[PDB]
Amino acid sequence: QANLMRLKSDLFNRSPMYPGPTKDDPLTVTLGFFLQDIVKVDSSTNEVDLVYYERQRWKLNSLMWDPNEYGNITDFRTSAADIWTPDITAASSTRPVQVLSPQIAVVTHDGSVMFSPAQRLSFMCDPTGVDSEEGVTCAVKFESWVYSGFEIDLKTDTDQVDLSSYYASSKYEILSATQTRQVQHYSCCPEPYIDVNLVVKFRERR
Amino acid sequence: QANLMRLKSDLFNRSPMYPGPTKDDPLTVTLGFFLQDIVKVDSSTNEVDLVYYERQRWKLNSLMWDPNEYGNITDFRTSAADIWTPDITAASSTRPVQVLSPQIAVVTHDGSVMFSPAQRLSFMCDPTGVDSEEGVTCAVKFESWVYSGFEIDLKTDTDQVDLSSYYASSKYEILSATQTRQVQHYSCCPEPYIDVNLVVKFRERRA
Amino acid sequence: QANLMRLKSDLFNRSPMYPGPTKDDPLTVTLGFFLQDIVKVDSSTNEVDLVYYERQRWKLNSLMWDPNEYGNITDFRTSAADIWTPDITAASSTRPVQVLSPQIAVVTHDGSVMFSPAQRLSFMCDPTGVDSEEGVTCAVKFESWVYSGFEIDLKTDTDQVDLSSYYASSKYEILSATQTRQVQHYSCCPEPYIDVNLVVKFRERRA
Amino acid sequence: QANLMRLKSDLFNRSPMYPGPTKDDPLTVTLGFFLQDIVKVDSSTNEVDLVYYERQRWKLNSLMWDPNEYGNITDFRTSAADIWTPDITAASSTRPVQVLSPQIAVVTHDGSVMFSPAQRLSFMCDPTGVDSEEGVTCAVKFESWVYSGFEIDLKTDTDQVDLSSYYASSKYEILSATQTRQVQHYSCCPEPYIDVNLVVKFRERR
Amino acid sequence: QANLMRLKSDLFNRSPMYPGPTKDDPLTVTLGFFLQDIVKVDSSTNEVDLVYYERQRWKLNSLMWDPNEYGNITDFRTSAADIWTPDITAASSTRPVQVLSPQIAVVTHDGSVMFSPAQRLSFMCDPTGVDSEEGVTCAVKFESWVYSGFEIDLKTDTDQVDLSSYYASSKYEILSATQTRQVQHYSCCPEPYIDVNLVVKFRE
Ligand SMILES: O=C1C[C@@H]2OCC=C3CN4CC[C@]56c7ccccc7N1[C@H]5[C@H]2[C@H]3C[C@H]46
Ligand SMILES: O=C1C[C@@H]2OCC=C3CN4CC[C@]56c7ccccc7N1[C@H]5[C@H]2[C@H]3C[C@H]46
Ligand SMILES: O=C1C[C@@H]2OCC=C3CN4CC[C@]56c7ccccc7N1[C@H]5[C@H]2[C@H]3C[C@H]46
Ligand SMILES: O=C1C[C@@H]2OCC=C3CN4CC[C@]56c7ccccc7N1[C@H]5[C@H]2[C@H]3C[C@H]46
Ligand SMILES: O=C1C[C@@H]2OCC=C3CN4CC[C@]56c7ccccc7N1[C@H]5[C@H]2[C@H]3C[C@H]46
Repeated sequence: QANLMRLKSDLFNRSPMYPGPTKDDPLTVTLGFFLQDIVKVDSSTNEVDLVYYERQRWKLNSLMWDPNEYGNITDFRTSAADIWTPDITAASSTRPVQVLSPQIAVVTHDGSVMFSPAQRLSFMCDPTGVDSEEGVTCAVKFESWVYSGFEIDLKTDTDQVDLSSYYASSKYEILSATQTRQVQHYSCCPEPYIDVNLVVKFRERR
Repeated sequence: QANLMRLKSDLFNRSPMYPGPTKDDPLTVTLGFFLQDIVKVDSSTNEVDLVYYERQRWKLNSLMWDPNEYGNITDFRTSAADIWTPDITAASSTRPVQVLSPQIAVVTHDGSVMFSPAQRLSFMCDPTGVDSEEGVTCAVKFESWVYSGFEIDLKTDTDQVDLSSYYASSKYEILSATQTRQVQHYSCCPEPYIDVNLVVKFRERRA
Repeated sequence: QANLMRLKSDLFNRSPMYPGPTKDDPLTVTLGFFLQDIVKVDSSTNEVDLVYYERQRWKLNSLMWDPNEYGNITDFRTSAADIWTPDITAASSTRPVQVLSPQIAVVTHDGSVMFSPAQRLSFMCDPTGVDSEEGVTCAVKFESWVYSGFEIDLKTDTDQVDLSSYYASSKYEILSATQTRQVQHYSCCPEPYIDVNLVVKFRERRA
Repeated sequence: QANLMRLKSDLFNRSPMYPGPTKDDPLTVTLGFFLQDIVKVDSSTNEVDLVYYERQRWKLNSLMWDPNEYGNITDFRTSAADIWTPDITAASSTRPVQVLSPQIAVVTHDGSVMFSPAQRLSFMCDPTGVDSEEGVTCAVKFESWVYSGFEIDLKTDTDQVDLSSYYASSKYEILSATQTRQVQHYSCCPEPYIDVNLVVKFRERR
Repeated sequence: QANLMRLKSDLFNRSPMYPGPTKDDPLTVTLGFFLQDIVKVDSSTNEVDLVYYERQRWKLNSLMWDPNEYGNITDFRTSAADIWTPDITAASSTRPVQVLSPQIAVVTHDGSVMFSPAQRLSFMCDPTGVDSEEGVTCAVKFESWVYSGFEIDLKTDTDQVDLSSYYASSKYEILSATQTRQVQHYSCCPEPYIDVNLVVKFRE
């Protein structure tokens, strides 16, 4: 109790808040998707609704501490409002993302943070061919909304999207699921933009 | 009035807030479901909507007091924001859980807390066979979202889900309702995770 | 301005907030429903949507003052967040209650408070027979969620639900509307629980 | 910049907030509706959805200033949170009113305020006869929720509801639109209550 | 870290907040739409749902700084609550606009700001003829809600609405997309009101 209370007090009340990465001190942030259900497909609109955990990991020095000065406490939990989180956003969404879990993060003595919100996303997807045997493929970039490759680097830990939480009797069956880092420049803008393309080939169960 | 005001002042204003369990001082939390209606079933999506109370009980020493120093007050009510509550969450939900009751808890002189939110949940469930006589069975884990078996232990008081509040003329009729503790490890993460699996066999009303 | 500003400052800034009733100083709270429309009926789910004002009245000594010390001010208005309100809740709801009015209360020099939120409620109700001439009857308890009969007593002023605000051309026509105090004990719990049962017999409009 | 900053500082930061009208210093508030679309009608429920601007004007002495002491500034804009606004409410609504515009007001040196929120309202209305040529008529009171005639007086500037913003190809066509002050007493309560009845006769487009 | 923290502290904590344009110091604000999907059409109501980024650019002197006094920092990111943003609003919407991106802006040493919210809008539109080959045309003004032409001037950078982000397999296909500045006066009232008319011809 009294240890962790002090630890938190030292980190949050007695700096000003971490104002997010610059070109000078860029930051690396690490995504991992965990598919759960393809809930719905709507062929009137080309909107598909998808449910998943999204594990985000990054590391900050303003969040380091020595376990020894604080009761051999290696890691704690905290409301994600108490800290800076990255602005990772689905570029092709059609409705604001619905949050399905608590907004709580896990900070570790080395300054690393893990934050794994559950979400229901509706995004742009032409689902015709979903009843066919070959299936249909759908994609959605996840990018920082305001930060370039110069300030935030995205990475996957792995190209495989973890289907271990995926619902056995979902109306739809996952053939392929890949999460792939990507760079682009755009004609608008000098800098490189990084994103993680989430790609899912799927079809109706039988 | 002036007694209870002091009691609350001593507990909340004059520590820092209880920052939740660690491996060192783990915490046991106790669930009991109280089914109420299976409101809807949707076979396009395999989404089922379910309504229930969820009684959570835990106990903290930072919440003990002596009735005698505080006007023989054995227990009080408080907004659930004034206190730490556990982060118990349906793992298979498809839409954010809707709260149907006040967010208010009951603290007792011995430091035990009871908090019993009403909720409407939509979760993943293939309902085909719900018109059959044998029915269809559906499940949903309830787990802490950030805390392992090392920090929070879940338990049921009983394997029977209390159907006493269940709606007589619900469109669906409950055949079986079980709430069962469970342990797993997952490949992501070193520690064990506890959960309470809620399992409900049900089917359309008839005679 | 400057009188009422002082009055409010004395009441809210210079006590603690009223920490709600105990067995020792129980509190009586008084409901009156004012039906407005039966908006919708859904026979797939047995959900009925109902719209109404709910007048709550209670009285507190921490809210007394002398009109003479404060500019002959007999009563003021305030956001319902500035004060304790009771946690009166529909026990059989299926979706979170939608608020239709401002959350504002009226406090009076004698310490009595009046608070009359408009609301749209969906609750459990089998509406089959609503097209028949005899109609169909529907009920829903309104209870405090965390407080027993020992801490909060509910009462109606009257068994008649006020239909004066009820919509002339509602899709449904009200045959009976009653608000009836009630006591129960349950096997779960030692104490008595009070509630106000709202009961409404109704059917489709004709010519 | 620097003038208006001072003006605002003097008005908002260095009084207490205006705690709203009493019998002693009542207040007059002035409504004007501007119909825009009758979006939908639902004959299962007798719910109609209507979209409009609602111009509210009132005047306060706590908001007067001399243009000369403040850079000849006659009027400014401000978030409607920075000031008291009246609690004008549709008495027969069936779902909470959806706000379609910014919450911003206009204050003038004489202490008058103008605030014109756009809104989508669902209210109680039997629409049968809406396909007929004669149409169907619908009403909704707009009242202060907690303030009587003794504390707040409502008035229209005009009995005509301004149809100039109304949508040409709305599914429904407006035959009559009137906004009419009204007094009632109600059996619960001693005082008079003022309201502005909005009445709209309308029918399906040819 | 500690540089940018100081920069922000000097700008926001140690002035009053920029209280927005007056006739005296008017402000020019620059819109550019980036269409993305026409998601839905509803011919019962004459409501169409449209998804897009909306790039807003303006410039303030209260936001200038010298890169040299602040660690050669040329530009930073900030929550759009920390700063004044313009109140640009769709005049014909039928439901409150849904926000699809973070509410975050980009401020630059010269005092210019860029803020590019993603949005899903439902607005008034008769879509009959959308299955025809000629298509159907729909429009919606975007205006400041409380500010006249005297206080805020809108401009497009270009009459072409950028369709580069538009979804290949959208249910609807864009024939024309134009963003056009506009003035209107009203007989009641002395001032001009500026708006940017967004106009989109499209079909199945
Ligand atoms: O339309 C664009 C093009 C480009 O798309 C790739 C992703 C990017 C990340 N964010 C999301 C919004 C965006 C932006 C800002 C200002 C105008 C248009 C605009 N976008 C994207 C842009 C980059 C940068 C930025
Ligand atoms: O990969 C998973 C699945 C697994 O689900 C069982 C319960 C758990 C408790 N929380 C919920 C989120 C979760 C987690 C953390 C980081 C990445 C993925 C992820 N999840 C669950 C996981 C455990 C651990 C943790
Ligand atoms: O299952 C019930 C029904 C019973 O209803 C009478 C009123 C009561 C007051 N509160 C509201 C929630 C409730 C409660 C707590 C824990 C498990 C079940 C449960 N409820 C109600 C109950 C009592 C006690 C308590
Ligand atoms: O009894 C009622 C109905 C009536 O509705 C029309 C307008 C009014 C303005 N406010 C809204 C709440 C109300 C009120 C206060 C206390 C008990 C009942 C009650 N209501 C409305 C009433 C008036 C007065 C007051
Ligand atoms: O009815 C109108 C139309 C007119 O539209 C051009 C742009 C304007 C900007 N804002 C948006 C709301 C509006 C307004 C306020 C109060 C009553 C009517 C009204 N509107 C618009 C008006 C102007 C001014 C103002």
